[PDB]
Amino acid sequence: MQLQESGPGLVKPSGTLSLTCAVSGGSISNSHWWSWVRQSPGKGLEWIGEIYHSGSTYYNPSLKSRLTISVDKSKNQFSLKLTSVTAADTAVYFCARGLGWEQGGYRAFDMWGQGTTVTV
Amino acid sequence: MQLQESGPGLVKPSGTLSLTCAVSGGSISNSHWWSWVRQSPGKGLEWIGEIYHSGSTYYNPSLKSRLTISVDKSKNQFSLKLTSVTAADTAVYFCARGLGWEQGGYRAFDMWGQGTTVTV
Amino acid sequence: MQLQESGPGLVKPSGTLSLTCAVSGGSISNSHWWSWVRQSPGKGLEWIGEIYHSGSTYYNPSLKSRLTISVDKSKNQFSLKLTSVTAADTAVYFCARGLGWEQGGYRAFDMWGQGTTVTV
Amino acid sequence: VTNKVNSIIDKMNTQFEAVGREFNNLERRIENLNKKMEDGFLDVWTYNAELLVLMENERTLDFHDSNVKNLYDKVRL
Amino acid sequence: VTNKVNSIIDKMNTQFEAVGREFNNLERRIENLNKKMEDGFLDVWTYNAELLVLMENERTLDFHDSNVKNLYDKVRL
Amino acid sequence: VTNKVNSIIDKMNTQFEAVGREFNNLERRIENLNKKMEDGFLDVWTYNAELLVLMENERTLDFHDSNVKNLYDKVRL
Amino acid sequence: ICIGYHANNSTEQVDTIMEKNVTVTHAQDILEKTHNGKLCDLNGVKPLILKDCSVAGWLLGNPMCDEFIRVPEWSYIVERANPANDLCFPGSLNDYEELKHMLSRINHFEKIQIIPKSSWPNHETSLGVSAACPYQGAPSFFRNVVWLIKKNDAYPTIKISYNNTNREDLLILWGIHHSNNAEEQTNLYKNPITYISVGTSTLNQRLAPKIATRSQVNGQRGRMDFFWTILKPDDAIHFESNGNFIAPEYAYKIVKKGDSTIMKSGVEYGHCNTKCQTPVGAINSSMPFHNIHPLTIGECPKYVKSNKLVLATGLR
Amino acid sequence: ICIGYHANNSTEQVDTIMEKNVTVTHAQDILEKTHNGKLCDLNGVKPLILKDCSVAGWLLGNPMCDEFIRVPEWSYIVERANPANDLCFPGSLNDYEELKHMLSRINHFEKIQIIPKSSWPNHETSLGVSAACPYQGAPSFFRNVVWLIKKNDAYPTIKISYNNTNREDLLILWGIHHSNNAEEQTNLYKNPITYISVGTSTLNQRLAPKIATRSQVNGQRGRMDFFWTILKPDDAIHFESNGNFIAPEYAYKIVKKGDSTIMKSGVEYGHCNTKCQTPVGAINSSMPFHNIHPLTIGECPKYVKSNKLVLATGLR
Amino acid sequence: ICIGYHANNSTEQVDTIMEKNVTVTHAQDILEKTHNGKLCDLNGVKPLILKDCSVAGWLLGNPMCDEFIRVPEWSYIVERANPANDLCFPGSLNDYEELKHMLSRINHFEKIQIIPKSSWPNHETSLGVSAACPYQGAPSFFRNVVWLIKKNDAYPTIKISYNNTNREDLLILWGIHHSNNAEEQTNLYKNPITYISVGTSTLNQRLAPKIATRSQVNGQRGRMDFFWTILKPDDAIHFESNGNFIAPEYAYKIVKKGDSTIMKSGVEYGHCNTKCQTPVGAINSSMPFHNIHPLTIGECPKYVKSNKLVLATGLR
Amino acid sequence: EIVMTQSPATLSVSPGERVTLSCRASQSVGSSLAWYQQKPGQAPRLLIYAASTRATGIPARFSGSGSGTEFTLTISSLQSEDFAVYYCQQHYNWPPLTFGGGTKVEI
Amino acid sequence: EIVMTQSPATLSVSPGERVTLSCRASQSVGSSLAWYQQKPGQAPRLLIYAASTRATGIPARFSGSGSGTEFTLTISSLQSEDFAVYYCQQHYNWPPLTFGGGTKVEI
Amino acid sequence: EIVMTQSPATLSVSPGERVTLSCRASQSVGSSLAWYQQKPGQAPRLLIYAASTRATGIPARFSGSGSGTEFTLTISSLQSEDFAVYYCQQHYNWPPLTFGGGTKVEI
Repeated sequence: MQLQESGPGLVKPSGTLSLTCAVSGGSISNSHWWSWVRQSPGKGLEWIGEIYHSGSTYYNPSLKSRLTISVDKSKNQFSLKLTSVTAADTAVYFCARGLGWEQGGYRAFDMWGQGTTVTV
Repeated sequence: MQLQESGPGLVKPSGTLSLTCAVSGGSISNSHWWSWVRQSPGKGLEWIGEIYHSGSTYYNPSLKSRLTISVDKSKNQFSLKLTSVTAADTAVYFCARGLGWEQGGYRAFDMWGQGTTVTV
Repeated sequence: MQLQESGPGLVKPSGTLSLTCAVSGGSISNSHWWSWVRQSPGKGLEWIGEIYHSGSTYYNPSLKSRLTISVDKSKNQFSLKLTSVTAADTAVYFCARGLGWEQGGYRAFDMWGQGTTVTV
Repeated sequence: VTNKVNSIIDKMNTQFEAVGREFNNLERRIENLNKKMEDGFLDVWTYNAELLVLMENERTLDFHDSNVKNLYDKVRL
Repeated sequence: VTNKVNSIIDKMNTQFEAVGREFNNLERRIENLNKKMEDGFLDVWTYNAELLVLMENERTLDFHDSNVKNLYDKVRL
Repeated sequence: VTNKVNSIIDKMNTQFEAVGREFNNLERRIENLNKKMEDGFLDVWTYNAELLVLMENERTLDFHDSNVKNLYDKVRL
Repeated sequence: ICIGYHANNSTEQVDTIMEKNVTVTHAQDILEKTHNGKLCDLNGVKPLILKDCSVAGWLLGNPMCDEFIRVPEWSYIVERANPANDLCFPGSLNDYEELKHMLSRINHFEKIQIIPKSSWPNHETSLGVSAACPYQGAPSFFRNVVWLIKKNDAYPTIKISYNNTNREDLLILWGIHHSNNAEEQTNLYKNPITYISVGTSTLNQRLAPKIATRSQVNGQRGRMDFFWTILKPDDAIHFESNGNFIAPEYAYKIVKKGDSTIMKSGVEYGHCNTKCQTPVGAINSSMPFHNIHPLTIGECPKYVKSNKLVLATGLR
Repeated sequence: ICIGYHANNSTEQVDTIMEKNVTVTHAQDILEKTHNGKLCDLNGVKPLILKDCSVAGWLLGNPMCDEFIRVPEWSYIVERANPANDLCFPGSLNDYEELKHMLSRINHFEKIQIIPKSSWPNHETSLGVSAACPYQGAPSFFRNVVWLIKKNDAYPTIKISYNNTNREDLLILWGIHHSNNAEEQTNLYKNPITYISVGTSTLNQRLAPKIATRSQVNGQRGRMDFFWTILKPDDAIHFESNGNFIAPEYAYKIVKKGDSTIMKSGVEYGHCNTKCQTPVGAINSSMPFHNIHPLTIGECPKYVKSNKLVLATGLR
Repeated sequence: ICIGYHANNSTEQVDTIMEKNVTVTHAQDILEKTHNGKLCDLNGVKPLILKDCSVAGWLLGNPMCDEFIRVPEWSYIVERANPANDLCFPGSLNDYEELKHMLSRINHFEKIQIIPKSSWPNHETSLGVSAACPYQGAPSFFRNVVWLIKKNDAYPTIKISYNNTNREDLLILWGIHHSNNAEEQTNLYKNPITYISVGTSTLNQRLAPKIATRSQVNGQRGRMDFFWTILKPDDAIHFESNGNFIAPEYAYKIVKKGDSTIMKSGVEYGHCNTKCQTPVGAINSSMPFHNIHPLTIGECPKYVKSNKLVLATGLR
Repeated sequence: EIVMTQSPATLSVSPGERVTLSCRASQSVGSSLAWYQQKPGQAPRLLIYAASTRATGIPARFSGSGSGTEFTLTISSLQSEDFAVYYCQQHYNWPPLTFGGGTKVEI
Repeated sequence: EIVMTQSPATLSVSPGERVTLSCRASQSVGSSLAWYQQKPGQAPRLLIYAASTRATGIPARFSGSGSGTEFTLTISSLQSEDFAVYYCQQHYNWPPLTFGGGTKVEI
Repeated sequence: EIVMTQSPATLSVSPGERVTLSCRASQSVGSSLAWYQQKPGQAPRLLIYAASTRATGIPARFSGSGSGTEFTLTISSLQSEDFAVYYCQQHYNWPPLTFGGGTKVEI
C-alpha cells in the first residue's frame, strides 16, 4: 500500500490549507480508519483525525471547529482542509492506516506513508 | 320423516293467520332448525324463519315485528302466527327441516313436506 | 437432672417475694422452657410463667403487670420476683421443666422438683 | 346555562375506561395490581368529579347573586 | 369550625393504601412498574392534600373577615 | 408576581416521568397494563395542569381589578 | 319602587362546600340511576348468548353444546357465569386467559374443513368414545377433534403438513393425552415413550406424556392437555407424532375485526334495540354519569362511585 | 362607639396561596412527627418476632432456630433484613415470593404429624446429617423433613398416598436432592436416572435431578430444591419416587384467617398496648396525617410526603 | 381629577373558566412548541447511533456491521426501527427484552479476550462459515463466537472453567445449535443426543437440541438459540458440552455506570451542543412545558398533552 | 345485504349435450352458496350445498364450482327429466337468506 | 378463654374392676390436652400429653381418648397404687394454660 | 484528560546489555497502551499495541509489561541499530488522543 500524499505547499497565511492523501495498491470499502498525524519540534506527535468510508468522522477537540475531512470514492481519494493558515505550526504531516479486524480493531496505526512538510 | 301441515284456510282480511306444522314418526329430540318457506309468483321463494327446540328463534327482518313462532313439546307441534293478513300475497307455505350435525350443520333445508296454499 | 428451689421465706405483708431456682447436673444451654407452677387449696393448681434461655418470657395475664422473671448464666440460676405479697395467698410453689425437641416440643411439664411452701 | 352544563362533559371526555382481565390463581400477585389499579384510578376520578361540582355550584350562586346586585346598582345611579 | 376540620377526613378517607411485594431478581420490569405505582399515587395524593389545604385556609380566612364587616354594615346602616 | 410564575414549577416539579419498556408477542396483558398506566397518569397530570392554570388566571384577574378599586377607595376617603 | 329577588317555589335541595342541605328551585339532575333490566339487541344485530356452555365447550365442540356450531355475525359474547356444560372431560387447556383475551377483538368466524376425515390413513378413528360426555345416554366425544387410535396393533408415524393459501389468519387447535399406567398406554397405543413435535416459522415444541396415579374425578384417571396457535398467510405448518395425539379436523378462520367484550351477566333475553349495555340491563338515557356498574360496553356515559350529584341553578 | 376587629396576640405563622408566612392566633396542627420507637404488643396479643432466622429457616425447622418449634397466635411477623441465619445448606426453594405473599393472611398454625417416623419400613433415616448446620458443634440436619438414604444396599421404589379426612386445608412441603457427580449419586443411592412424580387433582409434576460441577460455597458441592402445595378438604395426594427424595414428616394446618403483615426492621421489644404499628415505632395519636413511613399496620392515619401541614383558623 | 383603569393596547386573547376568548395585553406564554429536528451531541460527548443494525447484531458482531467493532464512551443509543441486518441467521436470543433493559444503566464497555483462539487443542474451528451473512460475496460468520465442529471424525467432551480475577463484573454470551434432521447432526457432530450444562454457583442449566422439520426462511432449515449471563467478582463459571456448542471467544466488561436510554428515530446526525434530547429533535428553550413527545432524555421540561397554555397578566 | 342475480333466462337444448348455468353474486361470500331444482308440483331437492361438494342429488351428472362473486354449474349430460327451474341462494350470513331469480330450461 | 370442667366428683371403686372419668371442655381444641395424677407428697408425673399418644407413665394399664369438646379415660383394672387425684389441661393456645378441677376416686 | 510522561532523559548503554524505560500515566487505563519507535529519516513502526502482546518486529530482543498506572519496557540485549526515540501512547478512550514525550538512548 503506497499511500501517497500530495499538497501544494500552502504558504499564504490567513488562507486555506488542503492536503490530500492517495490510496494505491488497494481500495476503499475495507474496514479501516485512515488517520492523519503531524509531528513538530517541541510537541512531538499529534493525531489529527480519522474517517471511515461510510461517513463517520472523528476530530481533534483542539481544532474540531476549524478542520474538516472529506472523502470521495471515485478513485479512492480523501483530503483534509483547515481554514486558518496562521494556526499552522509548519509541522510535518503524514497519512497512515490502522489495523484490520483480524487483530481485533484496536485504535493503533500500523502502516505509514512517506511524509511531507508544509511551510507558512 | 312425515312432516304434516295443518292449515285453516284463513281468508278474512285484517285477520291473524295460523298454520301448525306437526312431525310424525320422528320427534323433537335432536339438534335441528325447522323452517318455513313461502313461494309466491313474481318473487319465487322467501324464507320466513327458523326455531330450535330449546327456544331460540330467528325471524325475517321484513316481518319481525308482526310474526311469531311458538312450539309445543307435549305432542311436538310447532306453529306460526302472523297478526295481519293485509300483507299476505296468497303464497303457498311449506314447513321443512335442515341437516343434522353429521353433515356439518350447514344452513340448508334438506327435507320438505307436501305444502299447502292459502288465500285472502 | 436436678432442679432445686431455695426459699428464703418472705413473710411480711406489703412486701416483695423472690425465689431462685437453680440447676444441678447440667446447664441452661439447651432448648427448653423453664416454668413455675403454684398450687393452693380452693383453686387447685395454677401456671405462673415460663422463660427461655435466650431472653424470652411468657407471663400469666392475671399478674403480668406485677411479676417479673430473670436469669443468670454464670451458674445456671433463674429467679422470680413478685412485687406484692397480697397476690400470693400462701400457695406452694414449684419450678419445673418441659419437653425437649425429641418429643415435638409440646407444652407439657415433664420433670418436677421438690416444692417449698411460702406463708404470709 | 346549558353551555355550562356541557362544559363538564367537555372537560371530562378524557375519562379512563376499565377493561376486565382474568388472571389465573398462580399469578395471584400481579392480579392484585390490576385490582388495586382500578381501586386507585376510579377513586381519584370520582373524587375529582365531586370536587368539580362543588365549586361550580358555589359559582352558580355567587355570580348570579352578584349580577342582580349590580342590576340594583344599574338602577341606583 | 372544628366540625369542618373533622369532616375534612371524609373527602379522602378512601385514600390509596400501599402493600409491599417481593419480586425476585429475574422480573425487574414488573417490580419497576410496582415502584412506579407508589411514586405516582403518593405524589398525586399529597398534591391533592396540599391544594385542598390551601384553598380551605383561604376560604376560612375569607369568611372570617367577611363576617365582621357584615356585622359592621349591620350596625352602620 | 413573576415569582409566582417561577414557583409554578415548584408546585408541580415532582411530576411522574414515563420510561420506555418493551414486551414480546405472548405477554400482551402486561403490555396493555403498561399502556393504560401511562395514559391514565398523563391524563390526570394534564387535567391538573389545565385546572390550575385556569384558577390562577382567574385569581390574577381578580387581583388586577381589585387593586385599582381599593387604591381608588383609599384616595377617595 | 320595589325591586329584589326573583320569587320562586321549590321542593328539593343541594350540597356545597360550606353546607350539606340548601334548597334550590331549578334542581337540575345529572346522574342516571334507572335501568331497563333485561339483555337486548345492540344496533340491530343479535348478540351471542350461551346458557350453560363455555368458551372451551363451544370451541372444542362439546357434545351438549351441539346447538352452537355455526354462529353468524354477532355484537358481543354473553357467557353464563360458572358454566355447567364447559368441558365434561377433566382436562386443561394451556393458557386459557390469552385465548379469551384474543377473542375480544373478533366479530366473525368461519369453520374450514381443512383435513377431511377420509384423508386419514389406515389409522383407526371410530373408537374415540367416552362415557363422561354421554349423548342421549350413549357414549360420545367431541365434534371438533379426532382421537386417533391404533388399528391391528399398528401406529405408523403421522407426518401431515399444511400450507395457508387464502388471505386469512387461520387458528389451529390440537391436543395431547396423558394416560394412567403402562398397560393402558400399551393397550390403546402401541409403543411407550411417545412424543409429539410441532414445526412452524415462529416456534418449536417437543412434548411427551406424563404417566402416574391421580385421584378419581368423574370416574376417570386420564387427562388431556390442549394447545393452540395462530397461522400467518403464506405460511406452512407441520406436525409429527409417534404415539399419543389429538388430531384436528376443523380449523377456524377470521374474516372481520372490530370491537367485542366478554360478559358475565345473569339476565335473560328480550326483544329490543339499544346503544349501550351493562351486566344488569340496558341504558336509554342521555345523562353523562351513571353508577350501575363500571364494566360497560358501547358508547355509554362515564362511571362514578357516588350516590348524589346535582348541578342545579337558581336562587336560594 | 368604637368596635372593630378583635386584635389579639399570636406566636406562629402559616402559609397560603399568595404568601408563605402569615401569622395566626390559633395555629391548629395536623401532622404527627413523634413515635415511641419500640416494637410493642398489638391488641394485647404478642406479635411474632424472629431474631436471626429467615422465614425459610423457621418453616423448615432450622437447627439453630429451636426457639420456635411451636408458636401461639400472633398479629404480625417481624423479620430482620438480610438475616445471617438463612438456609445453611445452599439450597433454593422455588417461588419464595409466592409463599411469603400467602403467609400474609394466616393468623394461626397447627403442626400435624401426618407421617410417623416409624412409617418407613426398610429405609435408612439415621444417616441424614450435615456439617453445614452444626448443633453444639456436632453434625445435624433439619427438624421438619427426612432425607431417606439407602439401607443395607437397598432402596425400593417409594410410593405413598394420603387423604385429607378432617375439615381443614393442609400445606405440604418436600424436596429433591441435586447430587454432585456420578460417583456420589451411585454411592448414596443405588441407581442413576432417578426421578420423582407427584399426583393430585389440578396439577401434575415429574422431575429428575441435575448433575454437573459447581464452585465451593460453605464447603459443599450439592444442592436441594424444595416444593410446596396446598390440599383442600376431602382430597387425596400421592407421591412416587425412584431415587432422590426429601420426604416430609410434619405438616401444617390452618385454623384461622384474618389480617397480617410482614415487616422488615430491627427494634428491641417493649411492653405496651397500641392500636397501630410502623416499622420504626408505635403511634398513640389522633390526627389523620403522618409522615413517618408509608407502610403501616392497623387503623393508622393516612400517609403523606410533606413537612408542614396547618389548618389554622383566626384573624391576622 | 381623572384617575381610573389604565386602558391600553393589546394584540391577542386568553381563555378562562367562564370564557374562551378574552383579550389580554401582557400575553405571557409558557408552552414551547418549536424544535430543531436534528440529532446532535449531549454535553460534548458523541452519542452512539446505529444505521441498519439492531442491538443483537451489534453485540454479536454482525458481518456487515463491522463499523462498531470497538467503540468509545457515549451518552445514549439510537437504533433505527426494524433493521434489515438484524440476525441474518434466523435465530432467536432468549430474554431479548430483558437484556435490552440492562443497557439503560451502562455508559462504557471493554472487550476482553478471555479465551484465545489457540485455547482449542484439536476441535476444528475453520469451517464455521455460512451463506446467510456473506461478506464481499463470500461465506462468513459472526466475529464474537466460535462454532466448534468435529475434526478427523472426533469430538472430545469439552470441559472448561474460568475465574473472574478482575475487580469488575463480566457479561458472557454463548449458544446452542438446532440441526434439521438426524443425517445433518451426525454429519456435523459425531454423536446424537447432545447436551450442554452450565454451572455458575447461582443457577443451573441442562439443555438438548430439538430435531424436527420446519419451514424455509432465508433458505435455511437450522436454528440457533443464544443465552447470556452476568458474572460477579471473585466468582467462577464452568461449561460442559458433549455436542452442539457455540463457544464464546470475547467477553464484555463494564467499567462505568450512569444514565442511558434506547431511542428509535430516523433523523440524521448534525453538529451541535445541547442539553436535552427527544427522538424528533433537540431543545434549546427554558419554558417548563412542551408537547413534542412524552419520551425525553436529559433535564428537559415536563410534558403535557394539550395545545394552548397561557399564564398572562394585565387588564382587560 | 347480499343480493343474488342470474343473467340468462331461457335455454333451448337437445338431450345429451353440455349446458352451463351462471350465478352472479354481489359481494365476497367464500364457499357458502347452494343450488335448488324444482319439478312441477313437487318440493325441491338438494343438489349443491357446499360450493365444492355433492353429498346430495344424483352423482356423475351435475357439477358446480366457483369463487369470489361468480359461480357456475355444468352437467355434460342431461336426460328427459332434467328440464326444470333452477335457483341460487347464499348462506354466508343470517338472517336474510334471500333466494335468487328463476330461470327456465326447455326443449 | 379456654376453661375445663369435670362433672363427677367421687367414685367408689375397689382395686380390681373398671372405672371411667370424663373431661369436658368449652371450645374445640383439636388434639391438645394433658392429664396429671397427683397422689400426696410426690409431684405429679405425666400420663397423657397428646390426645392419642403415650410416652409417660406405665402404658399398658391406662388409656384415654376423645375429640371435639369431650374426652374420656379408660383403665383395664386398677390396683392399690392407682387411686389419686386426676387433673385435666389444655395446651392448644397460650398464655392462660388453666387447669381442670379436682376429682378423687374412693375405695 | 489522560496525559503521558516519561521521567528519564538519556541513558548511555553499550551494545549488549540491559536498559529500562518507564511509562506512567495520570489515571488507570486497564490494559490499553501502545509503544512506538522511529528511526532518523523515516516513519515509525509498531512494536507493542496491547499491554502484554507482541505487535511487529523480531521478538527475541524486545518486551514490555505493566498495569494500573505504570508500565515498563524490558529487553534482553540491544545492538547498534536500536538507539532511537521512544513514545508511549494510550488507546483506552479515543475522542482525544495524545502521545508521550521524547526519550533518547545512546552510548
